[PDB]
Amino acid sequence: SMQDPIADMLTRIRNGQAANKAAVTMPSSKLKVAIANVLKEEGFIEDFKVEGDTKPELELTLKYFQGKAVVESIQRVSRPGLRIYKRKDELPKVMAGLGIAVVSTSKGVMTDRAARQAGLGGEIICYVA
Amino acid sequence: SLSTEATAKIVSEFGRDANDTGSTEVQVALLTAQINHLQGHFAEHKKDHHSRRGLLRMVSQRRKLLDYLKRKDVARYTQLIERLGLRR
Amino acid sequence: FCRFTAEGVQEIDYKDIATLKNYITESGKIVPSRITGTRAKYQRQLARAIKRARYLSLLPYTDRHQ
Amino acid sequence: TVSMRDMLKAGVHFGHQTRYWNPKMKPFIFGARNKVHIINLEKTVPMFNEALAELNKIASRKGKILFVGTKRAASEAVKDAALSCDQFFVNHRWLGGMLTNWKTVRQSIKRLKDLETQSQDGTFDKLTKKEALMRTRELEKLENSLGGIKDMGGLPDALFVIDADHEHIAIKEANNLGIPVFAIVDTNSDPDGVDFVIPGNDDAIRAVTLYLGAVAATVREGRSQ
Amino acid sequence: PVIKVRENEPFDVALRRFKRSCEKAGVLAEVRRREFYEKPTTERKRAKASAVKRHAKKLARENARRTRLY
Amino acid sequence: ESFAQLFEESLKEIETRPGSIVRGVVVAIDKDVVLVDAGLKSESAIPAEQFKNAQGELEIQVGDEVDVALDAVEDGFGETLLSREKAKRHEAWITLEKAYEDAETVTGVINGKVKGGFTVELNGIRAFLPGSLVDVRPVRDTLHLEGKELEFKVIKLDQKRNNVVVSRRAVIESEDPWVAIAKRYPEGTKLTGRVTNLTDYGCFVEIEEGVEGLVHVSEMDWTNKNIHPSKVVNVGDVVEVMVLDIDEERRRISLGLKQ
RNA sequence: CGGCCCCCUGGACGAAGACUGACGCUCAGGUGCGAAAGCGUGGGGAGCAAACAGGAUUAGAUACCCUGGUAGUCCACGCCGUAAACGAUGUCGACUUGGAGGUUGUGCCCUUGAGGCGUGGCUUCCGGAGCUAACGCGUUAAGUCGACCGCCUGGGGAGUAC
Repeated sequence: SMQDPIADMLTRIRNGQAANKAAVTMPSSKLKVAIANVLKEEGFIEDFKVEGDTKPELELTLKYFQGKAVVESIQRVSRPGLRIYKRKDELPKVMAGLGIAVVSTSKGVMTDRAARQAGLGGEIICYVA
Repeated sequence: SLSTEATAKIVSEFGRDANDTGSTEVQVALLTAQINHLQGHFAEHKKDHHSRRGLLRMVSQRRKLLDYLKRKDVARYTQLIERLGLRR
Repeated sequence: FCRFTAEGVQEIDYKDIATLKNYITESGKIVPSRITGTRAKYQRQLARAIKRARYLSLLPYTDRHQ
Repeated sequence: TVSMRDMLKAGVHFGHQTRYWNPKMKPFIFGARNKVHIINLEKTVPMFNEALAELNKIASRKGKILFVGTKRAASEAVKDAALSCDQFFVNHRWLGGMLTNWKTVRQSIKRLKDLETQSQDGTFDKLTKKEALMRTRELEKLENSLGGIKDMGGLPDALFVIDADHEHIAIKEANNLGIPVFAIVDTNSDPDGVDFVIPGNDDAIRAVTLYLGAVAATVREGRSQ
Repeated sequence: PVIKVRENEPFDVALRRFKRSCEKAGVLAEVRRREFYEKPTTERKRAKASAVKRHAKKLARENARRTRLY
Repeated sequence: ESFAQLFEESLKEIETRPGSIVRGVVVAIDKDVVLVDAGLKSESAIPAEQFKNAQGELEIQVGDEVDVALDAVEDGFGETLLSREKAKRHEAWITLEKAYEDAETVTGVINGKVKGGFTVELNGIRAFLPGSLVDVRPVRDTLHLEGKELEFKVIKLDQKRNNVVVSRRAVIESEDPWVAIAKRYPEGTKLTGRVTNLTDYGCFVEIEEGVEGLVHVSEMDWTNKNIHPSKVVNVGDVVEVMVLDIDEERRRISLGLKQ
């Protein structure tokens, strides 16, 4: 059975980047979608597009630079068997900051550095690099 | 198995629609009929473990349906058990 | 090139002796699935029909016996 | 410079059986009617043209050019084409590390040239017969191998190749030395080593000849420059 | 393998056909397999090894066949 | 663009699978290998022996066009099943032509019956026919001047397995294999069969409408063991063979060649 | 688990449709099945065969070989619960280049033919990325991820002693 779709999304992205697929697609969700927002906002993806009424289908379009993939690495941090909450002062850096770490906060989803600026911690969803 | 016409009957009695076939009460009673039928066979044949397994599977599926029905609605549950004469 | 497949028979009749006879050994064995050319599905039906006929004495088990 | 109708006539669009393909060639594939991959010429032609431009550009700066092919069906054509613009070739088998282990190959070129000097300029006849046959056997072997290049002096300034998969050794060697690479790449072959990949029909004769002639003219143009 | 001499049939032809017939039946070999007991495992082992060999010969030899020797 | 897509379906439309469209131009000749190019992935390695006509010497130089055959594709690098079979279809068409006017007329010259029907040869090829077909009546061409000139009037053809017995002289006069496997049976009925593949113990000549024959190694010649059948006969060639043995059960018709 | 028939009966798959609406996975304890041998009791007993007798061989031969051969092996009801009970690979779910097959469906196609194009399930072989101490594994993983259980902590003593 499916226990974590955020995980499934990250894996699918990983494999599409691995396989030189232009895009990748999967069932759509709100959190999934705000994550896609984020990633675009940080320019690891070219664009996402959700489609469907009933069981809508999210479609990420992947990004390749000088051939190689652009999401060097992507790895979940919290998870249903083990969640990972942090205080603002406790926010990690991804790749010494050359990367990002997606985080949910009470003010929606967003990367680590935006969170720092805002001044509030939350749930570290995943590192991207 | 159960005879088709027997299934059609059980459906007519318990399905509110007689075309529904998927009513919890319906499925309950179908399982029940089947268990009743199978009791004699296993009385005769005490060593057919293989089929006894599927029998027990039916019993469990029945019980689970009943659990669902208990939580969802109690009056329906009670009438169903009354009709079937099931102790619980 | 299975005859039963282009003829398109639904089932194979043990009663129909001679079409069976076509498929039997002068000794009375059943001729080789992989070397005959009859499809598998029809093949098993053929073997079953042969056996049945044999039981009924319509066909011999073997050439020798008696 | 070349036109698509001419390639079509040449049967460039043909490719290998669809159980012998490399997925790295899908982008250069159009479709596969007849269980045989077709090469998108729409994609091919600009690349062929780019390669021609770069070849001319090299030949303008007095670039050395090497013509690799040993399919044994077009050896004649590759050699003749090499001669056409007077560049170098290897129309028979690939020596292991010819380029990488050039130096030793240079000693070999020198031995060959000495034997040639003996054959023609020596006019010195009266040598024992058996040794004769041996010298001549060596000459023939060494001319089959090392004919074209003998006058290359150094390494070549670029590398033209006919079947990358059959000539992957040369390709790896250019890569390790970094010589520019110009390969006629069919479906079943691999592009990764190729700086400049030509999606086309290695196998066919006429197509090969067409490739060769266009290349030779562009080199002669660069040389005239 | 029952046989009958045809009228005006050479003896040696008759015997040759007798041999052809016994051969067709595969009877000598059948006696050979039923002289001593074979274990189910070993029966399996023979058959599977044979099939392994079978695939080997058909495919790898053809692939070799593609290349010329000299 | 869709120029190429349309060009692909065009080129599909302007070729077919069998040896039908006479398209391969002979683009290199060398003894002993002809080679064409019928718009296939590769060039054929043609034997010279599919192309010399009736007395042994070649007939076609550069540019000449014969279709070959197909439906078998690529183990590595190569193409087509020989064009000579191509020819068989043409022969079939001429034989079929008879049906229209109930009389195909050429020349048939049949001296003798390998298996009960005089042999008739048309152009390059020679075919075997059942015994009646050679003569209209009981005339018998044994008294006729040897290898005489008539035509062939057809007596009998087997329609699946290719045996055709044709009518010399008398101009005025005008499941499936192994159910009834008693036609070529009786002890020694000679047949004309093309060999297929020689398996170092065998030769596998098999022609008569979906059967299998062997002619294994013991006969083949008049030396037993040192023979190696690839040296002694051929590949793909129609030969002298007769049955010597049929099992209709374990489909092993065991033909011979020492006869 | 394999001769043929009848009777009761379990599951899987494929086709379209109809229905419920998260009812799911895993599982300590716990319950159940569980090769072969073996036990109990009652039947049975052709073949074969521990044990056992003889004959060989050999230094010797409580074996290997040969001739006999008893329990058992079979049937009914119980017990036993262990095996290299092996894929020496726990279960469930997802994703990731290919080929050649087999077996079983099923859609379409002039089946114009044993065929042409797909779409399902189980399954043999090779092999790409990747992984690995290497061997090799490789869409049936031993790759990339999630959930639950299970087990490992130098060799022996010991899977033994209480």
